[PDB]
Amino acid sequence: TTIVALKYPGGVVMAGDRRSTQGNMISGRDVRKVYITDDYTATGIAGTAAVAVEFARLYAVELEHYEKLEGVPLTFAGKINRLAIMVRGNLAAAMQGLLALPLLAGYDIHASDPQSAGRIVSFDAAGGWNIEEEGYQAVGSGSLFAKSSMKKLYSQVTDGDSGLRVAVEALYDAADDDSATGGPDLVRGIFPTAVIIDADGAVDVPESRIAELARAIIESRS
Amino acid sequence: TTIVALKYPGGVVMAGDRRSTQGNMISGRDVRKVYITDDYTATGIAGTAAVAVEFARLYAVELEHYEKLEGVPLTFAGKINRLAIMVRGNLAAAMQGLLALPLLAGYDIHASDPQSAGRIVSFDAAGGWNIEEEGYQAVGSGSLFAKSSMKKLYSQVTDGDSGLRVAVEALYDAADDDSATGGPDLVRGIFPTAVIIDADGAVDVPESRIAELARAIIESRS
Amino acid sequence: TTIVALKYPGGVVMAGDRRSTQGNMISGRDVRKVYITDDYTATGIAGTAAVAVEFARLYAVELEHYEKLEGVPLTFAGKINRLAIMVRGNLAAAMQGLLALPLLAGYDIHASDPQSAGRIVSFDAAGGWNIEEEGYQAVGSGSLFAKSSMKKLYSQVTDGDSGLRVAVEALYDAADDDSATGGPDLVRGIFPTAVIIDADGAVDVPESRIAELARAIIESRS
Amino acid sequence: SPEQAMRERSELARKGIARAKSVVALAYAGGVLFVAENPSRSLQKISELYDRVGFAAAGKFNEFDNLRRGGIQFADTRGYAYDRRDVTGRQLANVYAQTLGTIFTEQAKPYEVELCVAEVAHYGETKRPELYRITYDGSIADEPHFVVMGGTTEPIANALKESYAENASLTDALRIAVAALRALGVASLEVAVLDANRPRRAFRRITGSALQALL
Amino acid sequence: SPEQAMRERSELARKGIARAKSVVALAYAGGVLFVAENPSRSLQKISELYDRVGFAAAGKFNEFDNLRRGGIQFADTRGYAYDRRDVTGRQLANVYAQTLGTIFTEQAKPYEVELCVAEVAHYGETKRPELYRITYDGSIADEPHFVVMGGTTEPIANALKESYAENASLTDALRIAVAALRALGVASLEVAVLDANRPRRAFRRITGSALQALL
Amino acid sequence: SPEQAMRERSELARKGIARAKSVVALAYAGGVLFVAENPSRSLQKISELYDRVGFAAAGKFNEFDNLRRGGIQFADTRGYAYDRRDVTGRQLANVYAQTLGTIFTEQAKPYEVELCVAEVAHYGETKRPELYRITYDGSIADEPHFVVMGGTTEPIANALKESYAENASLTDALRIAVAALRALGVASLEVAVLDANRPRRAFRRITGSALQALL
Amino acid sequence: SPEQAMRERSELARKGIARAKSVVALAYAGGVLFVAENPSRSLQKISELYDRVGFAAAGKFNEFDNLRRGGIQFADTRGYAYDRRDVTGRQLANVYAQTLGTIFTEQAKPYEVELCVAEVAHYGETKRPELYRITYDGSIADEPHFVVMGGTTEPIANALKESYAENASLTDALRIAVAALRALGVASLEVAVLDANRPRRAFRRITGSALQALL
Amino acid sequence: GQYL
Amino acid sequence: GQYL
Amino acid sequence: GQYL
Amino acid sequence: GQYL
Repeated sequence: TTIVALKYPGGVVMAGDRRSTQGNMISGRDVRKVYITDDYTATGIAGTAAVAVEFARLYAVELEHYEKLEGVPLTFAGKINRLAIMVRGNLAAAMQGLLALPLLAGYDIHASDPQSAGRIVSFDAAGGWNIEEEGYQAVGSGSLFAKSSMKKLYSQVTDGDSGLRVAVEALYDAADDDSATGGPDLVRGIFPTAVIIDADGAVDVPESRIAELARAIIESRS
Repeated sequence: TTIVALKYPGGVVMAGDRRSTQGNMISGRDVRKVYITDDYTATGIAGTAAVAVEFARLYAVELEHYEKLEGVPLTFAGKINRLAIMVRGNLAAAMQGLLALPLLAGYDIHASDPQSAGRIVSFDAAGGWNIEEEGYQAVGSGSLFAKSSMKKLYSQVTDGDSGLRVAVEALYDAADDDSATGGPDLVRGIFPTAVIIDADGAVDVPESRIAELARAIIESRS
Repeated sequence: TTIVALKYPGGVVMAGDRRSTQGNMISGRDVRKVYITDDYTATGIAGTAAVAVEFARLYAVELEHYEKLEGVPLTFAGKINRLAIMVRGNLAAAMQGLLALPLLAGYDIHASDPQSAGRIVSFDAAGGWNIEEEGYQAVGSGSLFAKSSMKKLYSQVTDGDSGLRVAVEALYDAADDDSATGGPDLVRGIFPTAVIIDADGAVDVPESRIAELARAIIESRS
Repeated sequence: SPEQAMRERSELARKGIARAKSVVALAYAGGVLFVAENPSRSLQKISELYDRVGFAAAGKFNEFDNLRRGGIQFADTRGYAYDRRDVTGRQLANVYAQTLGTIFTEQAKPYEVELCVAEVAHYGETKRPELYRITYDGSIADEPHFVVMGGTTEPIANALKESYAENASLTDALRIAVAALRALGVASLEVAVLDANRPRRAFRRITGSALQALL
Repeated sequence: SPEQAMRERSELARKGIARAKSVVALAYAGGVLFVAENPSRSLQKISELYDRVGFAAAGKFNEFDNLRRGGIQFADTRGYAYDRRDVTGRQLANVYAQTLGTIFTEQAKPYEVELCVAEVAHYGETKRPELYRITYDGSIADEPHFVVMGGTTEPIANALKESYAENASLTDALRIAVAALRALGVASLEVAVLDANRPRRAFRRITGSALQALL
Repeated sequence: SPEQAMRERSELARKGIARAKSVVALAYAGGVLFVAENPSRSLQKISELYDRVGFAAAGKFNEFDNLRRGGIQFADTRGYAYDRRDVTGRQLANVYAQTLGTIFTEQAKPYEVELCVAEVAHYGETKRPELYRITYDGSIADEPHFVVMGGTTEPIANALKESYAENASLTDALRIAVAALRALGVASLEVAVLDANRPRRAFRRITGSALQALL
Repeated sequence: SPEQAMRERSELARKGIARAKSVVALAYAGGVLFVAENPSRSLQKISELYDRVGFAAAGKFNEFDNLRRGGIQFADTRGYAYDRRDVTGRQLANVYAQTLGTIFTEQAKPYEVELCVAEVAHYGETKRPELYRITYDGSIADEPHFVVMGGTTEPIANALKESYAENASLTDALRIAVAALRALGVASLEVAVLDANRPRRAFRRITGSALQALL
Repeated sequence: GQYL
Repeated sequence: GQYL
Repeated sequence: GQYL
Repeated sequence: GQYL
């Protein structure tokens, strides 16, 4: 598994691969690991599949619940805190092997400068969190290859689309050097999933765009 | 043990063998492992015999109980969820050896296209579930041989009957390569059991049809 | 990690580095480890990052809570006691590896002589505390190198600014001889953080001053 | 006597219901429209309950507000246990009535409240809006066109009886509802819709400048 | 005095039973037929209890509805502990009566309800339908042919007394039951059967177009 | 009768509120100003509640003091769970009202108290000061300019009505408030502000020599 | 009526307070002086509460004695949690009043007691002695010079009003206090001081031969 | 209310 | 109070 | 008493 | 009722 997230001027993008394994055995060719938890935050989760999907679901429920009770969404700080508390709560089971790590991307509507209202937040197994400020983050078995790819490719990011292409490429290199991360399957037509958040909220990138970017990368490397 | 399930245009079919062992010793020659939990779902369970029969019974009770209280069956999604929660509940005992894995076949009456309203759902020991979309699934010690058989035989599936024959054949190959799975006993006249679900509900395939299909396969291989 | 604190005539100064590691891997280049818990006390915490930030936050809350209920801050003695009780409470988790040690700097407004109202207090994992009287203290993996540096440099301390320079230098030597402590990063422009407390309260030293002192030290050693 | 006491309780409840701001809810082309006479800017008498289920009330604010919270509570837990599309306006309407009846019988003072639970169809589906009115005793009534709650309900109910038109647009239904409610000023109006066209969360408030432009 | 209070309670219960919609249940060739006068489309007075055991009631909806739920509850647990064919209409009829009596003696207000529990034979077996009527106090009566509950029971009971015929088909028993009930329109009728011919679950509602065709 | 008892309770509460020192709170350029007539040096009727939320009260000291403590309690826990900027004057104003109503209904004696919760904007932001008045029953009122609590409120409220000026400086608003309060001496005055210009904790007492110089 | 009952309770409490031995506490140069008219040698009406906080009482011995114990209890735990110099006469004076009010409202008989809590400054510091009087209802009063409790307080209070002198020595303040108390014999006198000059524990009894020599 |  |  |  |  591998989930990358990077800020671009005016927004944030978050992409994730599709494979799920048991040991050396490829068990799922089309899992979706990036959820839209709310109109301004998307959440990726690496790790145990059960714990992951459960985290995502329950967190979305809680954000929206407070929103319905108080008539206003939490600030990005409150959201960060609740996610952190959930993660800290799973620590006992994470030592027993059921570890799940979330990467949280959001667009702060209350930030001062709109061009840098993008937000990326990373968590460890012990619930501590860190607001990333070098422009990108990743999680999962391929995270190191993905980060080392984005470090070089990141000067190319200038808008929503270039940022999306850089995301897809980083995923391609993760998969290229790690076997637990699936690359674009040209045969079955299964590509990474992506979410874009900007001033207007969060939308899923439609599959065709990711397909074209992936084919461009693959032809570039041949 | 081995239980296969495959969609065909307009419905779903689910078949299971009859043997039950203790170590190398053949202890039951006529166990029934596929139940009709309700008018549109059948459930197979591999694993510890006690835990299996109990799961099936209790799940059927719960589906029908909610149906009597609310005056309408759950959606296929709710059913999937309850089964998943039961499975997650048995996890502690599954680590102690009492593992039971269910494979759930259903016919969604609310789906848009009737020709693809068939549904197959698979579970792991940790309660996570997955909606199968490559057309077939299996569970048990012979599951790998059964799946590798259906991958090749599946282009022949065009209706209810051809789908039934493919099911029986997949079982035959499971038994052919694994000793814990019983094949058709021509001497005692004991054949796999099968359930067919389509727009009109779930019915048990009468034994004679399975007998003829099995004899056709056996003569084909000689 | 390394956090030094030293009294100067008329006040106290407390500085801390910025690195945070996981094993040999540098994970945070700009963590802030010295907090202003109240108008007359700053608190540094070495050790597990989660437990550290939590300690600081909760202690600040408690000081201010009693202040709001009773209409007057605790004496420096009461503050020392509450911090000690928190530290004693984390002992079970500290044996399990989640150890966090605080170093508490304060300016006693009620002391008799203003020129020596500065206060430095150190704690062990078992909640016992000690009021330092040789003029300086440190905590963290680099603490021994920092103390052995300040022992020699401390006769130079005559005011707020010279005391600040001595603090920064002690940090520089800690980092120079230990790899878990980060030195001034001239490339990224990240310098230690510092807090100064005197008769007028606690203020954060603005970054520029620390930058100039660090550059002076670095040029002195070349 | 006990019967006399019960009659007195009913009269007291009726009086409480009578001295209150009036609310109306009516079906229109895009779903259901709530229009309440509300001067405050913080205190509200119209609320989202679930994805497609809305709620309006009239009476004593703390109590109707309390029911609001209880109703929100039940739906979320139920959805988590089974699913979002399983919670229906009918189940919620039922829960309030039973609770109200039991509560009244065992409590000291009856809730001087009148409730209206509204439901519309999901996205991409066709179904008529459903309005239920729950009264203070536990009685529940199925309304085909509109509900009027609180204050003097006769003149508003009659004006709506003459002006109502099925499949009226949002602006026409707003004019009809404000007109029959008068039987007012741009300020102190609480207006929200259950817009059947929204993908998931159907409830949507209509406030400020847009509302002024509409009116 | 206590005796006077008891008499007053009985009178109150009688009044409550009297002001209610009438329900009839009668034996016919294929099992048992429930025909109730019910205007609402959501609120029901006839219900499945177990595989072959049905239930009709008349009085206060929340209470009779509550008994409905309690009865459903007891049967499922009992079946799980022993088996489906062990739960009988008799055991259920008994439970309600005891509960009602104890509840009335210790509670504040008596349940203004009248119950009818019905049972038919299993698949491929011959046995006469059994009807039991449980009244508000706990009394239980074994009926051979038909039960009439709620409202004015005399005229309906007499009309049925003249029109009843054992082994009447489904259509004839429906005509007899609607006719004696009138002593109506296609709308607002709640009709269900305990069809003895079904393999397991005998209860089956008869609604809409099919019902219209039958009538 | 119960209604008569309720009327008596209301009268008693009114009497309790009437025989008390008067407090005023008014908006001025730098935030909100509390000026209370208070002879004691230890017992206070004005208090910080949270970073930007202040509190004044009039009535029975032990009770209003007790509410003071309850309010302090709720805010800290809420902030720790979510954050400091999430606690608002509105939420606190609401909690007191609900608590007061429930408490009065279930307790023996009603709290002879009158509350005013005040809020200003955060640092570097623009927003109008908000004043809420919560009365003994649970009623809550949104005030745009000033609140007067305890004693005879009419003359003070009218004098403020003539003298009030939006965006008055601190000294002018102090003169207006003391003048309308007289409708006094440097001693026995409790004066505090919610200074919107402070970075975090806005509440700040104005006592002694500085106050004397100002006046 | 309840109001009448409350008046009766107040009268009863007043009577209880009136029929009791008189105690006086007054400030003098070295701290505070307690002089009580006490015949018994075992039962005492003056007590140490904390390092610099003393306590005198008048009324019913078991109750005032019980408060004595409660007050001792609170201070030790508080000191252990925070520190000795954090417990002040003010906090203790406050606790008794709140407890008394709540206790009276919920109990059967009001405590026929009158309390005086005294505090002096610590060693090597300058501050005026503080006297607080807490009455049976919960009222608390700040006294600058002297407190008189129990019996007929008017003549003693007036005699002290004429004879009091700030910074009177220990012998003069003793003469003034015994003289105004007479408005007696060496026997049956309970005399103690809060000597501000002691390093830690300020309370100190003056009994026997030394007292005789002084008088 | 809600008789049934 | 606060009827609405 | 103690009105405030 | 139901005497027996």
